[PDB]
Amino acid sequence: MTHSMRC
Amino acid sequence: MKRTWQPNRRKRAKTHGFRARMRTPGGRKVLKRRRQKGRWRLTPAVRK
Amino acid sequence: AVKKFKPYTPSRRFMTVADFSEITKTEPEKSLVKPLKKTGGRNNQGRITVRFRGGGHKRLYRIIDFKRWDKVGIPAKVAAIEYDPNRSARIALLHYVDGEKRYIIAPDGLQVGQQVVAGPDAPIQVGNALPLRFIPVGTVVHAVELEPKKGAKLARAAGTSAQIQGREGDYVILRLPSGELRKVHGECYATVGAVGNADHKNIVLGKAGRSRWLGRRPHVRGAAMNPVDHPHGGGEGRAPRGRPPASPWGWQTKGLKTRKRRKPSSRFIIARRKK
RNA sequence: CGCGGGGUGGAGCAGCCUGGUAGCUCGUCGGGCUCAUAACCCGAAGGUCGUCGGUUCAAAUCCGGCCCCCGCAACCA
RNA sequence: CCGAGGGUAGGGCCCGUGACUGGGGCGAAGUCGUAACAAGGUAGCUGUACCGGAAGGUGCGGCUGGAU
RNA sequence: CGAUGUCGGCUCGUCGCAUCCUGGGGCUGAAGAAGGUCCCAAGGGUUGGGCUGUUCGCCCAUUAAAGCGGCACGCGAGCUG
RNA sequence: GAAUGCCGGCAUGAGUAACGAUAAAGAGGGUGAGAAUCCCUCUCGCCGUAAGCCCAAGGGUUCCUACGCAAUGGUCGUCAGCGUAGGGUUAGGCGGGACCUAAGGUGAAGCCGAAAGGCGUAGCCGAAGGGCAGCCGGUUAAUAUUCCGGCCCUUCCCGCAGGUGCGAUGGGGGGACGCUCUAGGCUAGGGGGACCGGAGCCAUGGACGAGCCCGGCCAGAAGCGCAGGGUGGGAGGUAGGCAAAUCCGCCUCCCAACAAGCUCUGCGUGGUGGGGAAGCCCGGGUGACAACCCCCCGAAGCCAGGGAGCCAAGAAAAGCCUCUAAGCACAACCUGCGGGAACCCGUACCGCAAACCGACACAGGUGGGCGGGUGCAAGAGCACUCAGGCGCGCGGGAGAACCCUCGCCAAGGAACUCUGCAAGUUGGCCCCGUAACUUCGGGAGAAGGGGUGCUCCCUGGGGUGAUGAGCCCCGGGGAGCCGCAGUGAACAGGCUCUGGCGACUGUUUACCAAAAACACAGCUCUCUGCGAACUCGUAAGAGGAGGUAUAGGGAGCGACGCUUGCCCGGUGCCGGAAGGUCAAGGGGAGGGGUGCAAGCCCCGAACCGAAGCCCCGGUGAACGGCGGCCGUAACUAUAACGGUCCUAAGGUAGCGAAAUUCCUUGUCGGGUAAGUUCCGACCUGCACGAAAAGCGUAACGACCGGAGCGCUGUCUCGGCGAGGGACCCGGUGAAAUUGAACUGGCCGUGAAGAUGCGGCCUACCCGUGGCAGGACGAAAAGACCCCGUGGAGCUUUACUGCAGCC
RNA sequence: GAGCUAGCCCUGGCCAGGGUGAAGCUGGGGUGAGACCCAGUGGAGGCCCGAACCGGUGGGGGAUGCAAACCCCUCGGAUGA
RNA sequence: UGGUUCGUGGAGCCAUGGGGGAAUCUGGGCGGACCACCGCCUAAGGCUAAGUACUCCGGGUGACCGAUAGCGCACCAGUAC
Ligand SMILES: [K+]
Ligand SMILES: [Mg+2]
Ligand SMILES: [Mg+2]
Ligand SMILES: [Mg+2]
Ligand SMILES: [Mg+2]
Ligand SMILES: [Mg+2]
Ligand SMILES: [Mg+2]
Ligand SMILES: [Mg+2]
Ligand SMILES: [Mg+2]
Ligand SMILES: [Mg+2]
Ligand SMILES: [Mg+2]
Ligand SMILES: [Mg+2]
Ligand SMILES: [Mg+2]
Ligand SMILES: [Mg+2]
Ligand SMILES: [Mg+2]
Ligand SMILES: [Mg+2]
Ligand SMILES: [Mg+2]
Ligand SMILES: [Mg+2]
Ligand SMILES: [Mg+2]
Ligand SMILES: [Mg+2]
Ligand SMILES: [Mg+2]
Ligand SMILES: [Mg+2]
Ligand SMILES: [Mg+2]
Ligand SMILES: [Mg+2]
Ligand SMILES: [Mg+2]
Ligand SMILES: [Mg+2]
Ligand SMILES: [Mg+2]
Ligand SMILES: [Mg+2]
Ligand SMILES: [Mg+2]
Ligand SMILES: [Mg+2]
Ligand SMILES: [Mg+2]
Ligand SMILES: [Mg+2]
Ligand SMILES: [Mg+2]
Ligand SMILES: [Mg+2]
Ligand SMILES: [Mg+2]
Ligand SMILES: [Mg+2]
Ligand SMILES: [Mg+2]
Ligand SMILES: [Mg+2]
Ligand SMILES: [Mg+2]
Ligand SMILES: [Mg+2]
Ligand SMILES: [Mg+2]
Ligand SMILES: [Mg+2]
Ligand SMILES: [Mg+2]
Ligand SMILES: [Mg+2]
Ligand SMILES: [Mg+2]
Ligand SMILES: [Mg+2]
Ligand SMILES: [Mg+2]
Ligand SMILES: [Mg+2]
Ligand SMILES: [Mg+2]
Ligand SMILES: [Mg+2]
Ligand SMILES: [Mg+2]
Ligand SMILES: [Mg+2]
Ligand SMILES: [Mg+2]
Ligand SMILES: [Mg+2]
Ligand SMILES: [Mg+2]
Ligand SMILES: [Mg+2]
Ligand SMILES: [Mg+2]
Ligand SMILES: [Mg+2]
Ligand SMILES: [Mg+2]
Ligand SMILES: [Mg+2]
Ligand SMILES: [Mg+2]
Ligand SMILES: [Mg+2]
Ligand SMILES: [Mg+2]
Ligand SMILES: [Mg+2]
Ligand SMILES: [Mg+2]
Ligand SMILES: [Mg+2]
Ligand SMILES: [Mg+2]
Ligand SMILES: [Mg+2]
Ligand SMILES: [Mg+2]
Ligand SMILES: [Mg+2]
Ligand SMILES: [Mg+2]
Ligand SMILES: [Mg+2]
Ligand SMILES: [Mg+2]
Ligand SMILES: [Mg+2]
Ligand SMILES: [Mg+2]
Ligand SMILES: [Mg+2]
Ligand SMILES: [Mg+2]
Ligand SMILES: [Mg+2]
Ligand SMILES: [Mg+2]
Ligand SMILES: [Mg+2]
Ligand SMILES: [Mg+2]
Ligand SMILES: [Mg+2]
Ligand SMILES: [Mg+2]
Ligand SMILES: [Mg+2]
Ligand SMILES: [Mg+2]
Ligand SMILES: [Mg+2]
Ligand SMILES: [Mg+2]
Ligand SMILES: [Mg+2]
Ligand SMILES: [Mg+2]
Ligand SMILES: [Mg+2]
Ligand SMILES: [Mg+2]
Ligand SMILES: [Mg+2]
Ligand SMILES: [Mg+2]
Ligand SMILES: [Mg+2]
Ligand SMILES: [Mg+2]
Ligand SMILES: [Mg+2]
Ligand SMILES: [Mg+2]
Ligand SMILES: [Mg+2]
Ligand SMILES: [Mg+2]
Ligand SMILES: [Mg+2]
Ligand SMILES: [Mg+2]
Ligand SMILES: [Mg+2]
Ligand SMILES: [Mg+2]
Ligand SMILES: [Mg+2]
Ligand SMILES: [Mg+2]
Ligand SMILES: [Mg+2]
Ligand SMILES: [Mg+2]
Ligand SMILES: [Mg+2]
Ligand SMILES: [Mg+2]
Ligand SMILES: [Mg+2]
Ligand SMILES: [Mg+2]
Ligand SMILES: [Mg+2]
Ligand SMILES: [Mg+2]
Ligand SMILES: [Mg+2]
Ligand SMILES: [Mg+2]
Ligand SMILES: [Mg+2]
Ligand SMILES: [Mg+2]
Ligand SMILES: [Mg+2]
Ligand SMILES: [Mg+2]
Ligand SMILES: [Mg+2]
Ligand SMILES: [Mg+2]
Ligand SMILES: [Mg+2]
Ligand SMILES: [Mg+2]
Ligand SMILES: [Mg+2]
Ligand SMILES: [Mg+2]
Ligand SMILES: [Mg+2]
Ligand SMILES: [Mg+2]
Ligand SMILES: [Mg+2]
Ligand SMILES: [Mg+2]
Ligand SMILES: [Mg+2]
Ligand SMILES: [Mg+2]
Ligand SMILES: [Mg+2]
Ligand SMILES: [Mg+2]
Ligand SMILES: [Mg+2]
Ligand SMILES: [Mg+2]
Ligand SMILES: [Mg+2]
Ligand SMILES: [Mg+2]
Ligand SMILES: [Mg+2]
Ligand SMILES: [Mg+2]
Ligand SMILES: [Mg+2]
Ligand SMILES: [Mg+2]
Ligand SMILES: [Mg+2]
Ligand SMILES: [Mg+2]
Ligand SMILES: [Mg+2]
Ligand SMILES: [Mg+2]
Ligand SMILES: [Mg+2]
Ligand SMILES: [Mg+2]
Ligand SMILES: [Mg+2]
Ligand SMILES: [Mg+2]
Ligand SMILES: [Mg+2]
Ligand SMILES: [Mg+2]
Ligand SMILES: [Mg+2]
Ligand SMILES: [Mg+2]
Ligand SMILES: [Mg+2]
Ligand SMILES: [Mg+2]
Ligand SMILES: [Mg+2]
Ligand SMILES: [Mg+2]
Ligand SMILES: [Mg+2]
Ligand SMILES: [Mg+2]
Ligand SMILES: [Mg+2]
Ligand SMILES: [Mg+2]
Ligand SMILES: [Mg+2]
Ligand SMILES: [Mg+2]
Ligand SMILES: [Mg+2]
Ligand SMILES: [Mg+2]
Ligand SMILES: [Mg+2]
Ligand SMILES: [Mg+2]
Ligand SMILES: [Mg+2]
Ligand SMILES: [Mg+2]
Ligand SMILES: [Mg+2]
Ligand SMILES: [Mg+2]
Ligand SMILES: [Mg+2]
Ligand SMILES: [Mg+2]
Ligand SMILES: [Mg+2]
Ligand SMILES: [Mg+2]
Ligand SMILES: [Mg+2]
Ligand SMILES: [Mg+2]
Ligand SMILES: [Mg+2]
Ligand SMILES: [Mg+2]
Ligand SMILES: [Mg+2]
Ligand SMILES: [Mg+2]
Ligand SMILES: [Mg+2]
Ligand SMILES: [Mg+2]
Ligand SMILES: [Mg+2]
Ligand SMILES: [Mg+2]
Ligand SMILES: [Mg+2]
Ligand SMILES: [Mg+2]
Ligand SMILES: [Mg+2]
Ligand SMILES: [Mg+2]
Ligand SMILES: [Mg+2]
Ligand SMILES: [Mg+2]
Ligand SMILES: [Mg+2]
Ligand SMILES: [Mg+2]
Ligand SMILES: [Mg+2]
Ligand SMILES: [Mg+2]
Ligand SMILES: [Mg+2]
Ligand SMILES: [Mg+2]
Ligand SMILES: [Mg+2]
Ligand SMILES: [Mg+2]
Ligand SMILES: [Mg+2]
Ligand SMILES: [Mg+2]
Ligand SMILES: [Mg+2]
Ligand SMILES: [Mg+2]
Ligand SMILES: [Mg+2]
Ligand SMILES: [Mg+2]
Ligand SMILES: [Mg+2]
Ligand SMILES: [Mg+2]
Ligand SMILES: [Mg+2]
Ligand SMILES: [Mg+2]
Ligand SMILES: [Mg+2]
Ligand SMILES: [Mg+2]
Ligand SMILES: [Mg+2]
Ligand SMILES: [Mg+2]
Ligand SMILES: [Mg+2]
Ligand SMILES: [Mg+2]
Ligand SMILES: [Mg+2]
Ligand SMILES: [Mg+2]
Ligand SMILES: [Mg+2]
Ligand SMILES: [Mg+2]
Ligand SMILES: [Mg+2]
Ligand SMILES: [Mg+2]
Ligand SMILES: [Mg+2]
Ligand SMILES: [Mg+2]
Ligand SMILES: [Mg+2]
Ligand SMILES: [Mg+2]
Ligand SMILES: [Mg+2]
Ligand SMILES: [Mg+2]
Ligand SMILES: [Mg+2]
Ligand SMILES: [Mg+2]
Ligand SMILES: [Mg+2]
Ligand SMILES: [Mg+2]
Ligand SMILES: [Mg+2]
Ligand SMILES: [Mg+2]
Ligand SMILES: [Mg+2]
Ligand SMILES: [Mg+2]
Ligand SMILES: [Mg+2]
Ligand SMILES: [Mg+2]
Ligand SMILES: [Mg+2]
Ligand SMILES: [Mg+2]
Ligand SMILES: [Mg+2]
Ligand SMILES: [Mg+2]
Ligand SMILES: [Mg+2]
Ligand SMILES: [Mg+2]
Ligand SMILES: [Mg+2]
Ligand SMILES: [Mg+2]
Ligand SMILES: [Mg+2]
Ligand SMILES: [Mg+2]
Ligand SMILES: [Mg+2]
Ligand SMILES: [Mg+2]
Ligand SMILES: [Mg+2]
Ligand SMILES: [Mg+2]
Ligand SMILES: [Mg+2]
Ligand SMILES: [Mg+2]
Ligand SMILES: [Mg+2]
Ligand SMILES: [Mg+2]
Ligand SMILES: [Mg+2]
Ligand SMILES: [Mg+2]
Ligand SMILES: [Mg+2]
Ligand SMILES: [Mg+2]
Ligand SMILES: [Mg+2]
Ligand SMILES: [Mg+2]
């Protein structure tokens, strides 16, 4: 599961 | 699915066997170490 | 006379095959074949040392007579011309009046039923082997030994030849298939005529699978790789070379000369190759 | 008030660095050649150097402010 | 059953029209050069080919409808 | 920063009023009809589509009207991606 | 007392989720302390190219039987792959070894390496490849090609007889080979029979019948028959097959040659030996003296080392046959016959799975053979069924929301949405018919349409047989009948127009990317004369290649079409016996230390002195790069034209708001009621452009864009219905999380978002089914960001080394 | 450690059925001879449709799973690299 | 080049991969570049107890542990897994 990206 | 362990008696004996170990400087050190540690089995069991 | 096909598949549109017209015997001489051990380009370490090799059709090696000074003076009849998968040339089966049989590379124009002979006194006819000194200047020749008694080394591929340009001392001057001008010792044997099957170079493989049949695995460009792999590897998007074009091992590959400088054979090479 | 370069006869460019000197090509003006125009030949005129202020005995030139004209940058989110 | 015709679908020919585009004709006094007519100042013309703001230039071969 | 998931949409609402409509008004350069402007008023209502991820906006067809803002740019242990 | 500390114990969540494919169960009888769950019987359902049967791996007693049920079994348990005990695996012919060799491994000779060790021809090892002698039936609770029975066969030893120049690890032959297609004749297997054998049956309206139902074979030596495979015979010469050779090879001659002859298989027959159903009665008995026969279909199997065609050109060695050498010809070998001899290991059971690989009795993974019948054009597809095997090791009710999988839907028909995502539609076969474009193959199943069942009658060809009948395979014509509907169920394309990209079939990030990426034929440059270049290795030795410039390495580009312009000043590479610089070394002008001196010792200029660098040239499908300002035409505008500065040279053709355009939804045109997307144009191209190729291109694509038709529950806009869950009762019973808790709302306050502080409001105690706003809810010591004189991968004209090369 | 995975080497095995109909061959036409055209025969192909087998396109489910990558529907290849 | 305290240092000594290459006591090496003087020692063959190190094994002894300690193991442990 791709981690959430706060980028 | 296809897992990694796919047993094969001939493969086992020719790869980890007593005679494979003895043929080689590192393999003899394996035997030397497992004797010093007191292993009941110096080499993997395979029925042949 | 390379053969074409009608475009009934996308690959048959371009494929061409050799016409096999000169061939007169479709199975080899059992006593003259032996197994050709395929390598896949791997050396005695098991390491790939020539990339992209393997997986081609199984072949039997045909023993070829590259000496012919072996049987001086003994004539032979040309029994057949056969396909050989181990080389581009066709090959000729010889029946010596001895009863001995042998294969040679089939020169252009050689005819089934004619005779051939080797030696210092042989006539100057297509298919005959003489020492180089006894062959007249101007003669087109193939299967040339490069040193006496060491075996034919030069001009062996389909269609090739050398031409005798002149003499000097114990040596004759040859123009090799590459155009190089070279001194070859006069006692070196050579065979009169050019190698045959000269249409070989016009075959169009036509499809990727054909290269696979020949044992040629796909070749991948350095520019398609990563910096771990290759000087041309990496870059965002496509990328030019960005440095002098190089091999996988980093040496330059556009012009950089590679013949060893102090090689003894330089005293015997008159003029480097042409075109 | 992110960064850089530029402004000097009519046009396009030197001179600045290294203070005291304004230069080159074309254009323009007078004359000549030709029936005549152009080309060509012989002469000449025209720039106080974007502006202000300072330094200096002296500023196109060195330093600062302003005006204008280009060019570059603006990423991680 | 055939059957005017209606419907569905796919073709053929012709006309009109279309952002834009190609060249053509014509138009008293526009800009550039001067290719041709004199050996027109490199004889011209010519089929082809390549090139050039433009007429044109050059290569190859051909013609005299070229002069001296 | 030993983690407060970050745009838009969908769903579901709820609130403020600087009010888009409907209701009540004063002034008008309000004849009538229709407007303009300001005051009171938040009870209810405030459409369907083309384009774009879009918020917004432009356009089509309507409408009494096609309001503007807050709720972690409301709402991912509710969905979407 | 804290370290997301360590080890152990025990809580919470909670009687909660779950109990592992939605193939499915019901009853009667029995056993037992106890039974939905074990046994038996009837009924029902599921698989049936398997979910049945047989091998090989792997597993290792799980096999069979008696006794058991604490634990294991997701419930239960009397049952079990579980516990205890006893029993069980039988070979000259099956498989492997006392036979052969393959890759590869090992390795006398030999080569190399500080040591360890690395190589290496022969030879040896190495098999699911070669070679080699057993078929059918019976028997056990459990093994059987193994025991037994019947009929066959192999090697070794010895002997007798006959024959022969006998004799080998040496010579030779043979063994011995691909892919696709395929002939004849057979077998396996299957269908039908009004014929043969059989316990019986007549029901509920009819049938005592050419009725129904069941079965109608298997193995076999010599001999014979059919069909195939393999093979020329004789003589003369002979210098080749590393000795010899009567063999083999070559040459010559004569004969035999779509033959024959000899030889070897397959199939049939065959003395004989077996088997033998339904049904009924109790695995057995009976049937039964069972019958065992005709017709058809027919292999991918057999004859086989068969035939043809093609290019990519298709193992070895032994067995075997032949030749001869030492030798020996009292021997020896060949043939026949007789007697004797014949060892070791495996054999149980599971084996697409509860016994193997996945921690589990796990919806996953696991190679080879058999795999029946009917219909559907065919088939291993699909539906139903045989043999055989199962109902998936928790159940009983209920008939809420909600979820999953499924069915239908009025009117509308993409209005849904990023997107027709999803789901409809279409759907097989036969006939009719079919566009642009095109590389002439194709595009094409283009599109679009018609037919499709059953009955009677006439009739065509092919196979079998006989040339007939019967059987069998493809049809053709006419007349009818029925329904809403005839590929009536199941399996089975939605279509079109138009752009971008990539020519194409292929390949890829095992497990978030399948693509426009990689590869690809093809094009070009460049290196390489062979002990090649290049690659791996300290080396020896290998690969390259048993190849040789039409070949091999490296690099870019990427079918094909039309093309690929200008710059060589910088970097690269290539060429250049001059010159400049240049290390060790040579040289030794000239000094110095010390010694009484002979001397010993040290420093040292000119000059000679490689590669490299400088220098001079060449070179672009080498790295790369391809301009600015100002002015000018008789309307305006715009500039073909001119001026000047600069450059190594100033972007040619083609293309262009683009997979590239910032301003931008550029502007105009098309399509739409309306179009930031799309398509066609324009060109002030922020920032295309010619092998990091430019512009096109038929065909191709689970790629990405835009449109239309068809059709729809996508939507207006939801409704109903099915089953598996959810819910209730009986059985078994987790989890992350958790400082403790007696845990409300508002308005404030507080480290700035309060159940916990203030003030006020509200509120009896405790659950069950639900929803997710909050507990800055769980999970993971933020993967973004910074910081650390932290780490790692990668680059280069950063530094400094090293290999390698000069 | 290559019993997973990647490549190569050796030796074996597997790919139902249907469709399209290249070359060649034969014959006919054609010509001075030809090229060539027509028909029949033929059975080619990184050809077509589709099981096994090999894949993993789109969606849904699953997410303390049946499963540390599975299931359903759909979809690619299927004589070949 | 290594060794030594000696990292090129005035760098000797001891060892030696490369080149060159003697002499037999009036021969040769050393005393930290080198020279003289003065001294020390006899290279290019080999052997040699004891005093020294260790603890698999045996014993003796602890202001050593006392079953989460002490060895990983007090127990059928280098076992189960
Ligand atoms: K970042
Ligand atoms: Mg795998
Ligand atoms: Mg698999
Ligand atoms: Mg395996
Ligand atoms: Mg094995
Ligand atoms: Mg095995
Ligand atoms: Mg193995
Ligand atoms: Mg090994
Ligand atoms: Mg071994
Ligand atoms: Mg050792
Ligand atoms: Mg033991
Ligand atoms: Mg071991
Ligand atoms: Mg072709
Ligand atoms: Mg063609
Ligand atoms: Mg040929
Ligand atoms: Mg051989
Ligand atoms: Mg080797
Ligand atoms: Mg290579
Ligand atoms: Mg290779
Ligand atoms: Mg070759
Ligand atoms: Mg050949
Ligand atoms: Mg020579
Ligand atoms: Mg080629
Ligand atoms: Mg090949
Ligand atoms: Mg290639
Ligand atoms: Mg490539
Ligand atoms: Mg790359
Ligand atoms: Mg890459
Ligand atoms: Mg690597
Ligand atoms: Mg690199
Ligand atoms: Mg690069
Ligand atoms: Mg790249
Ligand atoms: Mg780029
Ligand atoms: Mg890349
Ligand atoms: Mg690019
Ligand atoms: Mg490039
Ligand atoms: Mg570059
Ligand atoms: Mg380079
Ligand atoms: Mg030589
Ligand atoms: Mg050369
Ligand atoms: Mg400031
Ligand atoms: Mg200056
Ligand atoms: Mg000055
Ligand atoms: Mg001036
Ligand atoms: Mg001045
Ligand atoms: Mg930046
Ligand atoms: Mg009508
Ligand atoms: Mg002219
Ligand atoms: Mg003129
Ligand atoms: Mg002129
Ligand atoms: Mg002229
Ligand atoms: Mg010119
Ligand atoms: Mg934070
Ligand atoms: Mg935490
Ligand atoms: Mg957290
Ligand atoms: Mg919606
Ligand atoms: Mg209101
Ligand atoms: Mg919008
Ligand atoms: Mg916003
Ligand atoms: Mg907007
Ligand atoms: Mg109104
Ligand atoms: Mg708002
Ligand atoms: Mg905000
Ligand atoms: Mg914001
Ligand atoms: Mg939100
Ligand atoms: Mg979410
Ligand atoms: Mg959201
Ligand atoms: Mg949340
Ligand atoms: Mg929530
Ligand atoms: Mg939350
Ligand atoms: Mg504390
Ligand atoms: Mg914890
Ligand atoms: Mg800790
Ligand atoms: Mg702990
Ligand atoms: Mg305990
Ligand atoms: Mg614990
Ligand atoms: Mg506990
Ligand atoms: Mg408690
Ligand atoms: Mg509890
Ligand atoms: Mg709960
Ligand atoms: Mg659960
Ligand atoms: Mg569960
Ligand atoms: Mg299922
Ligand atoms: Mg029951
Ligand atoms: Mg029970
Ligand atoms: Mg019970
Ligand atoms: Mg039972
Ligand atoms: Mg019953
Ligand atoms: Mg096991
Ligand atoms: Mg029990
Ligand atoms: Mg007990
Ligand atoms: Mg249990
Ligand atoms: Mg279980
Ligand atoms: Mg009991
Ligand atoms: Mg048993
Ligand atoms: Mg037996
Ligand atoms: Mg024996
Ligand atoms: Mg070694
Ligand atoms: Mg072995
Ligand atoms: Mg074998
Ligand atoms: Mg056997
Ligand atoms: Mg038998
Ligand atoms: Mg039997
Ligand atoms: Mg052969
Ligand atoms: Mg062979
Ligand atoms: Mg074989
Ligand atoms: Mg082939
Ligand atoms: Mg039979
Ligand atoms: Mg049948
Ligand atoms: Mg002879
Ligand atoms: Mg001779
Ligand atoms: Mg046979
Ligand atoms: Mg019986
Ligand atoms: Mg009886
Ligand atoms: Mg088969
Ligand atoms: Mg066969
Ligand atoms: Mg061999
Ligand atoms: Mg005798
Ligand atoms: Mg005999
Ligand atoms: Mg024995
Ligand atoms: Mg045994
Ligand atoms: Mg057995
Ligand atoms: Mg399976
Ligand atoms: Mg199987
Ligand atoms: Mg089982
Ligand atoms: Mg595991
Ligand atoms: Mg189970
Ligand atoms: Mg399973
Ligand atoms: Mg049957
Ligand atoms: Mg069918
Ligand atoms: Mg069940
Ligand atoms: Mg099942
Ligand atoms: Mg209920
Ligand atoms: Mg289901
Ligand atoms: Mg249903
Ligand atoms: Mg209905
Ligand atoms: Mg409806
Ligand atoms: Mg519609
Ligand atoms: Mg409609
Ligand atoms: Mg999408
Ligand atoms: Mg259908
Ligand atoms: Mg069309
Ligand atoms: Mg057409
Ligand atoms: Mg079209
Ligand atoms: Mg087209
Ligand atoms: Mg066509
Ligand atoms: Mg009909
Ligand atoms: Mg009917
Ligand atoms: Mg289809
Ligand atoms: Mg592609
Ligand atoms: Mg691609
Ligand atoms: Mg392309
Ligand atoms: Mg293309
Ligand atoms: Mg394919
Ligand atoms: Mg992936
Ligand atoms: Mg990945
Ligand atoms: Mg992974
Ligand atoms: Mg993983
Ligand atoms: Mg995926
Ligand atoms: Mg991708
Ligand atoms: Mg794909
Ligand atoms: Mg890729
Ligand atoms: Mg391609
Ligand atoms: Mg070494
Ligand atoms: Mg090789
Ligand atoms: Mg070789
Ligand atoms: Mg190309
Ligand atoms: Mg490519
Ligand atoms: Mg391509
Ligand atoms: Mg074209
Ligand atoms: Mg250059
Ligand atoms: Mg140059
Ligand atoms: Mg250059
Ligand atoms: Mg030099
Ligand atoms: Mg550059
Ligand atoms: Mg440059
Ligand atoms: Mg140009
Ligand atoms: Mg051009
Ligand atoms: Mg544009
Ligand atoms: Mg536009
Ligand atoms: Mg474009
Ligand atoms: Mg651009
Ligand atoms: Mg734009
Ligand atoms: Mg934009
Ligand atoms: Mg617009
Ligand atoms: Mg429009
Ligand atoms: Mg524009
Ligand atoms: Mg195209
Ligand atoms: Mg196309
Ligand atoms: Mg594709
Ligand atoms: Mg695709
Ligand atoms: Mg559409
Ligand atoms: Mg719905
Ligand atoms: Mg229900
Ligand atoms: Mg109750
Ligand atoms: Mg309970
Ligand atoms: Mg339990
Ligand atoms: Mg408390
Ligand atoms: Mg409390
Ligand atoms: Mg509470
Ligand atoms: Mg409360
Ligand atoms: Mg504060
Ligand atoms: Mg605050
Ligand atoms: Mg508060
Ligand atoms: Mg409270
Ligand atoms: Mg408190
Ligand atoms: Mg309190
Ligand atoms: Mg307080
Ligand atoms: Mg309080
Ligand atoms: Mg309070
Ligand atoms: Mg309250
Ligand atoms: Mg509750
Ligand atoms: Mg409850
Ligand atoms: Mg609840
Ligand atoms: Mg909540
Ligand atoms: Mg919350
Ligand atoms: Mg928190
Ligand atoms: Mg929260
Ligand atoms: Mg996580
Ligand atoms: Mg940490
Ligand atoms: Mg942190
Ligand atoms: Mg972290
Ligand atoms: Mg930061
Ligand atoms: Mg630092
Ligand atoms: Mg620091
Ligand atoms: Mg650091
Ligand atoms: Mg690092
Ligand atoms: Mg090199
Ligand atoms: Mg493997
Ligand atoms: Mg293996
Ligand atoms: Mg296939
Ligand atoms: Mg045909
Ligand atoms: Mg033909
Ligand atoms: Mg033929
Ligand atoms: Mg295909
Ligand atoms: Mg098809
Ligand atoms: Mg779907
Ligand atoms: Mg998962
Ligand atoms: Mg699945
Ligand atoms: Mg499916
Ligand atoms: Mg197929
Ligand atoms: Mg297919
Ligand atoms: Mg094939
Ligand atoms: Mg030292
Ligand atoms: Mg020293
Ligand atoms: Mg030395
Ligand atoms: Mg002395
Ligand atoms: Mg002396
Ligand atoms: Mg000494
Ligand atoms: Mg001393
Ligand atoms: Mg001394
Ligand atoms: Mg001494
Ligand atoms: Mg002593
Ligand atoms: Mg004590
Ligand atoms: Mg104590
Ligand atoms: Mg204890
Ligand atoms: Mg303790
Ligand atoms: Mg101990
Ligand atoms: Mg312990
Ligand atoms: Mg312990
Ligand atoms: Mg134990």
